[PDB]
Amino acid sequence: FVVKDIHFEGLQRVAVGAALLSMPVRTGDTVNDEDISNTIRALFATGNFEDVRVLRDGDTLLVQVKERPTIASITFSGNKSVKDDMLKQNLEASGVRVGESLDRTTIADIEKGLEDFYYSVGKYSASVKAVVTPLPRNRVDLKLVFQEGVSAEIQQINIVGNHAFTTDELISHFQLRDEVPWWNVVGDRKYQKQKLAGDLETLRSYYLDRGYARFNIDSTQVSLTPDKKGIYVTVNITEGDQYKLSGVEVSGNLAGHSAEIEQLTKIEPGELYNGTKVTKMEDDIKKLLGRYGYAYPRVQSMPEINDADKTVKLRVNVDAGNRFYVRKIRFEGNDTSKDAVLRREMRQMEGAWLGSDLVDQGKERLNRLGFFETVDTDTQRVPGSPDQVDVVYKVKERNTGSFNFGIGYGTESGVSFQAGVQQDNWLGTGYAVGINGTKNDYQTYAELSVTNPYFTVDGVSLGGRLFYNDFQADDADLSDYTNKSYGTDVTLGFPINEYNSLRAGLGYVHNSLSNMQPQVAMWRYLYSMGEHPSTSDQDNSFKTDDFTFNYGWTYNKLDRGYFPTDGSRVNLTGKVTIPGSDNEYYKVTLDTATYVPIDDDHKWVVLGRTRWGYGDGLGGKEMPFYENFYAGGSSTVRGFQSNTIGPKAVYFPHQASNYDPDYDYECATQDGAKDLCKSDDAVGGNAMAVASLEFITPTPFISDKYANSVRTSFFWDMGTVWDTNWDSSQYSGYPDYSDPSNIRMSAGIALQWMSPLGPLVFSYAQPFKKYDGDKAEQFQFNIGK
Amino acid sequence: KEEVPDNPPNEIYATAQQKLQDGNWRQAITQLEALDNRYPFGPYSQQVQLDLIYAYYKNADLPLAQAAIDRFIRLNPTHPNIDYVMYMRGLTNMALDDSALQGFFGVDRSDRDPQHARAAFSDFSKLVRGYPNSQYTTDATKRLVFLKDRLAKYEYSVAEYYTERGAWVAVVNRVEGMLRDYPDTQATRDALPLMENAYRQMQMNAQAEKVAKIIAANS
Amino acid sequence: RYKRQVSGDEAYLEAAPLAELHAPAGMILPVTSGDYAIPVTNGSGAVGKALDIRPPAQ
Amino acid sequence: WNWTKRF
Amino acid sequence: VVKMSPLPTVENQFTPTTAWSTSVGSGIGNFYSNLHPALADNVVYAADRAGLVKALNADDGKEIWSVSLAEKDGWFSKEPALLSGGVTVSGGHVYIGSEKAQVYALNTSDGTVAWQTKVAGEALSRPVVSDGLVLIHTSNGQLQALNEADGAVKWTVNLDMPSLSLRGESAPTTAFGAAVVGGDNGRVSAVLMEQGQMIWQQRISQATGSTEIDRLSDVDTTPVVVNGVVFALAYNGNLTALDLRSGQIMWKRELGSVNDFIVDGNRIYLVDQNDRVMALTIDGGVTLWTQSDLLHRLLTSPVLYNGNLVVGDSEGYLHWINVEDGRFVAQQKVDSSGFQTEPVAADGKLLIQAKDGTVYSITR
Amino acid sequence: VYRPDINQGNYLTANDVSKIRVGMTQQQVAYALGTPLMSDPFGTNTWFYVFRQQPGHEGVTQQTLTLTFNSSGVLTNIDNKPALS
Repeated sequence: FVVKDIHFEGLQRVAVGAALLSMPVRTGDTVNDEDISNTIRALFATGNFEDVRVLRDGDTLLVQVKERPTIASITFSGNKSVKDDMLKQNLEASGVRVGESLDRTTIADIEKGLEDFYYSVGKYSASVKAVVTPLPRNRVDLKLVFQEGVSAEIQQINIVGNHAFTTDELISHFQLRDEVPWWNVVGDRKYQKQKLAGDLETLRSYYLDRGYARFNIDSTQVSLTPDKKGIYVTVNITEGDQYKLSGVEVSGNLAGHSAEIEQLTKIEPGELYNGTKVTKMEDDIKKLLGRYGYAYPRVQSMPEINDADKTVKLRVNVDAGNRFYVRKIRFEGNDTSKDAVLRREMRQMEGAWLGSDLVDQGKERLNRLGFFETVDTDTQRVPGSPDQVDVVYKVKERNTGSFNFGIGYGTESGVSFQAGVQQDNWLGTGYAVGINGTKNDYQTYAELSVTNPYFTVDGVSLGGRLFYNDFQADDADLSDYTNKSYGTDVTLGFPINEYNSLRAGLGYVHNSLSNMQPQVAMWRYLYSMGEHPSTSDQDNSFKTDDFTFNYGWTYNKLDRGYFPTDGSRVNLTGKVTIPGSDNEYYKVTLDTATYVPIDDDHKWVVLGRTRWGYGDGLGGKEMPFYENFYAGGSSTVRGFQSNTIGPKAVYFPHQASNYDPDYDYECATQDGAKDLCKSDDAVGGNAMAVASLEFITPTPFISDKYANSVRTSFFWDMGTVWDTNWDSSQYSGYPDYSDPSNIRMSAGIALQWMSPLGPLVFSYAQPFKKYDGDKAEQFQFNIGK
Repeated sequence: KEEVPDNPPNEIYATAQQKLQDGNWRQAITQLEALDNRYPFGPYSQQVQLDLIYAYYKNADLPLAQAAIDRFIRLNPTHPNIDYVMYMRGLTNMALDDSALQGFFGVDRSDRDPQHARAAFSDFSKLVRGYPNSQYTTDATKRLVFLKDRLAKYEYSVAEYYTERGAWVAVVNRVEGMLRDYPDTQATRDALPLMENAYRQMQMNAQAEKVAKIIAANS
Repeated sequence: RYKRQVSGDEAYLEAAPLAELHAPAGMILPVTSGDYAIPVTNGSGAVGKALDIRPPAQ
Repeated sequence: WNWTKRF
Repeated sequence: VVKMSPLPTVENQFTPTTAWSTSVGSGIGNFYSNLHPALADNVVYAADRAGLVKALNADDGKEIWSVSLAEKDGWFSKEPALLSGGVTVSGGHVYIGSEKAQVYALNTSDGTVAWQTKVAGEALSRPVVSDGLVLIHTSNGQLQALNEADGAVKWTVNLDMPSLSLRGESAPTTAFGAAVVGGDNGRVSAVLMEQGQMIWQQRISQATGSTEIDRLSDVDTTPVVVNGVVFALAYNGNLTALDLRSGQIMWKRELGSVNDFIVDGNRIYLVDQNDRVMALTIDGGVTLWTQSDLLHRLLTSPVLYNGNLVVGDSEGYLHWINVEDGRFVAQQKVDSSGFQTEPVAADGKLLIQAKDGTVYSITR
Repeated sequence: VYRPDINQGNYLTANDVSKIRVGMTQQQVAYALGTPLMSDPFGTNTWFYVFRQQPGHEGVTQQTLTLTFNSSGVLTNIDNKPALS
């Protein structure tokens, strides 16, 4: 029968006109049962209603439609391992959001995705229920309840068909672990998917670096226990033979630079086929081609394998593309940090030909900045242009301010407290401002520093620092004297290369010494300065203000920051007090470390530590007694008490201000002293020379798993500190401290590893060449921050 | 917390209006959200949506606002007062551009991300073009001028940086672009000397003479 | 937070009025392309904090 | 031990 | 998380007692393995994960001999042999699998290695001897048949291997010159002894819906053939009866598990995934009695002893239940470390092994 | 490294520069060398294929190539210098 009206009963969301035009029927047109069915199907297919029921009321079709309910709210309970924000985002990705129509069917796929996500999080046996609670006016409350069960963990990473390499030596480099000791940070046992592919790639690279050019992973099987709490990963591989490099030939479109390319691709006769070195040569060729102005050079290295002589020949196809020119660089997402803070880390210059490696270099610099959580790149094309591009960077701003509070232990520091608050991006202008504080056993330190890392476009840094430093020499195993000081320093830093840096600056420091202990060297310094205190008095007071010019040079090339294996590191610091200050002197120190590898895998290493230092007064003055060098302890030479090595203090016949019976109080007349008497209280000379030869070897008694997480070594240390300005033949009854020939030696064994509590460093030492008066310490243990 | 009593929708509207005129925007937002999620497409859902947009702006929940105007303009594309809706969108974008990690103290934030400024400029331009006789056209034009000046200042800042480093071709291209796209703004007047210097430093003098003449004419 | 609360009250109506660059004889500055060209129109309301943004009565 | 909290 | 049900408060009529208890090299520890003791000729052969194999007296558990199959280069280097293939002492010799793709073959008398062989991959399935050959079902989706004399790879058959499986491989069973086996893929396959000739392959997996990880991946435990009819099980699948000649489905029951089941007379006793022991009718799998008191206790495959069903559990309690009605008959504690692997009953002697490797002989 | 290697302008290989000649249309010149990075905007068909280059601290070296296009869209006079002067 003919139709002349549609009721649209219960249509609050979809507009009446929109619903009417959605169906393929117009008013006044003949309608049959087939037409009614087609209209119902079309309306259902619109994806806006859950049920369509049409009733023929008189001559008008009463189209009763069950509308799609809107998401009143979504309630989650029991997600103790996953925050509901990520669940909300996942629901958004599927279109289910508060205030959106709930189709009652896509929610099934959403809960399937949630169950898959829970599987991905390690909760394998968990259960998910997407219950729907009806609410008036066709509303739905979506209660995504679930039970997380218990997480699964890996139980074995087994490799079959491997020879010449134990499974332990191969599963170590995996980011996926199977045995994680409590006393050593090595990672979690949670199982992932992308990590498995990464580990298989790592295995491939490890086998290909050793010459096994025919290595091929047959397959990989992951299994679950019936209890569903244990993963079992097996990797069936097939290792070939150790091949050798027959030769490498470059072919293709070299852009007329065959000579340099051939020079770069040179190999010694009969070298081992190393995939890493092959890729390094490929990237060197890419760099050479790019430097001449090719944006997208192509290098395809195919190895041809001849088993007759067990040889591999590298056919490298080179194809330099076209030339592209970067029209302009854009930065997106930097709502806080200004454009300069991001555009000065770019090694690619706008308005110049394109280099992809340069873009990735700038990307890594932006990553190392620390301000940005994620930083992606896009070499977008300029519309209506053949060879012009724009290099867009999309950054997601991260937080910068942070306050930290650490605590550590040590034999040279007792218990050490550290606290501070830092802001590495002041209002997004590059300036970094921080407040730091430390409390040692014998000193306290408060610092406020503000640095501009880019004072010149080149990269010269300019920093300022205000410090208040209190020193209690009594607690530092030294002669009794308190020193409260405060000062401010302004410095400039010049970088020469990636492995060198100069620092030059000025500083002003005001010191105040009190409670000083009458002794020969300190009184000599005071006499030289111009003050003559009374030896009898125990409570003295002195204060000075000095302006100093500081210079320094640091060269750092260590291959690995933690547990180095190869490279040098030389630091040379120095200072001279400028005219117009109470003190007149200069000082210089030079500490060197050098790790030389002896094996091929960088497992057996030799560490050549050294430390020289010398300082002296310029005119008739003397170098301050609160700035002399020190030795012994754990830092300089193991096997001695902290600060013990060096000249000892000679005390005058003084009466202590506070005295208690049976207490030495530094050879006090109260105890009965009436003449100069030598003691074991170190004072510290003004010339220091220390050296140490250490052999680093793999730790013997430990599973080959995580065997590189503990560093074990045997050390032999030599040290000597002396006072050059000690008066010659001043007294025949005491040792000639000015003599430098006296050299102390020790030998021992040291261990280090990264415990959850921090970096732990144990050492047992024996000072077989200790001289008279030196305090002997044997077991030096440090529990890092 | 953030729970509204179950009352008739007219009562919800009344309390919402009272709290809006009072000043407490958060409570008004909660009441409007409860009203909207309690009566999906109610008798006056359009008024509730407009009140939601206004309250989201006032509370400074700019992203939630932006979402609200997006959903509204999707739903009803011919509502008589849609011009107010586009004005609200422009204000939302301008506000988003005006952000501050610590606060607004004259840092001028002229070299941060300007995408919000471009979006606001586009929205205001479309508004002024569509409805020349609206009540919000004067403010739209003034905000357009402000946004144009801000974008010109950003371009001048980039030109200044590349003058500092020494990418003369980059400086020339950037200044030429900001001359093509923002001729009226004052940043072009201060940027032209950079282009003249860039031409001078690359041993090119004819273009340097032309830019010097340009600078001499306007001053 | 209040990262955008200051924007509740903006003002900032004191931007310097735009002025076109005069073209000296012998050369022409490049075409504008009209991408950011600001149309000339006059509205019926106020600008300096007086105009209200309250929703329109329905 | 050392604890940092990026506020 | 589904809770572990409490132990049963049942008065025992007869008190189980251990005739003797011997120690082995720490057992299989926590790893999920099929290693179990084997009794033959009044001699108990036991093994361990480390690579230690012992032959002891059955009557009183005195050591007859012991050999450490683990390789060792000097007094400082020694890697475990990872024995995870059970013991199948039969017709002389002693066959043990490994997770390094090794099938050790020792001599019953003294234990000297008879021969060694390399297999396709990990060999977890219990080796089965028949017709002068040894069948090993590996975890690499392969089924190998090796010679019993010189230990040469007679032939191999390839079976599909899903991405995610259950840590276990079914042990093939042979009859009338045909070996039936169930791979990790939900398909029971029959092959010929002479060579890897496939006769028929029938799928018995159930509930193949859902597209996720940890799906309803069925795995076969141990098909058993009697009077020309095969009976098969599958994790989350259907206990199915198949025709040996053509592999045609006869009758199915919607219950699944990974632990073995016993067929006695006209009664099939089994245990489900949820740790419920029950008995079904051979004719059509008609449920007769059910016992669900030991829910989720990780019980082992049941054993028949004097008309009673004996089952161990993770907590270390051995339960004896009456087969006729399914009521508990006795409960005993034998070891704190717990019981994981299946027990053995032969010559009126019941032997079990615990996660610590201790071998227990239970009188009754 | 103090300053990086700063490059500006088009890349004239010192060979394709000789490839050009008087009488080629704009499309042909763009094909031979490439679209110029900068150009004269003050109403005159002129292209500048500046090849400024600085290998860090070595010293800036530039090769200016003025390619003036006549009013008919064709080259009128090639000029170029390889030194800053």
